[PDB]
Amino acid sequence: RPDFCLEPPYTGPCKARIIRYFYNAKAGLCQTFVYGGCRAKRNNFKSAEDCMRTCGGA
Amino acid sequence: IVGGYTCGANTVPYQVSLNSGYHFCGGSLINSQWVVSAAHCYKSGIQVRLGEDNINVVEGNEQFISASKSIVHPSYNSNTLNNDIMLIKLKSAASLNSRVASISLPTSCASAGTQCLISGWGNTKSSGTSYPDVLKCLKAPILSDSSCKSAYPGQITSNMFCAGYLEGGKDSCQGDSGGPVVCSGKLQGIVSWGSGCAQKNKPGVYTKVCNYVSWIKQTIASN
Ligand SMILES: [Ca+2]
Repeated sequence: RPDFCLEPPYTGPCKARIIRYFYNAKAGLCQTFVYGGCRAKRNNFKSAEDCMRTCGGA
Repeated sequence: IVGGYTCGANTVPYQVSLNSGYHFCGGSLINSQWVVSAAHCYKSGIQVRLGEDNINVVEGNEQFISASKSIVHPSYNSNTLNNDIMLIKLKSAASLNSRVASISLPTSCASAGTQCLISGWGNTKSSGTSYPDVLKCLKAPILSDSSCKSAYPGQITSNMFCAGYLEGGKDSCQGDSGGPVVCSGKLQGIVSWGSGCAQKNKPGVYTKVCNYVSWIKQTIASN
């Protein structure tokens, strides 16, 4: 549903290659993206299902 | 133009790949059971892969060993990235050969302008996405504290150093985190963070290992 759900995915400054999920409102789905390890924003989920529970509907 | 080069199979025999289903971080073998890595690389279910070159194909020199313990430095700050160091104890001890060997911890801090080798399986493209099969190497010098602090204002603690080229183009990037900066035989740094990768005037930032050497030996010994 929300507003943080509309933000674009944020990798951040750390240099790990960690695959996380973000709600892609234009698609109307949760997609994967490379998360650097640190300073995540709220549109960053460890599984598709936590993504769809939190965001799906935005 | 890709700043670094393919080191060649098994020529950085202390480089490890941390895996949780895929390659997510690197690290360095400091003895037959202990690995050093970054604190932002901490995850559940780490497997350590030793003796890799191509991380996508089994070439017969590998030893895959699960971690038994993962100890993030007690003072890691996840906002400041200060103290970004972790140790991982293997479930069983590796067997050390000539494709699997460990790297010596330093006795002193390297100075500015020391040339080092940075290695990893991380993104080879400054803008873009291109994670290689095989291990990549990068000779970069250490930068002065002064100019690291000018690069990133108000963000560098005593436990950080900068390295690379203010021009840009040659740097470590997503995937490389936790792997080694080896200078004159000794382990000096752990790949850590940056403003992007391989940007003009923003060198990569590394954990300064020379400050942790007491903490490391005493934590390995009492675990
Ligand atoms: Ca392999």
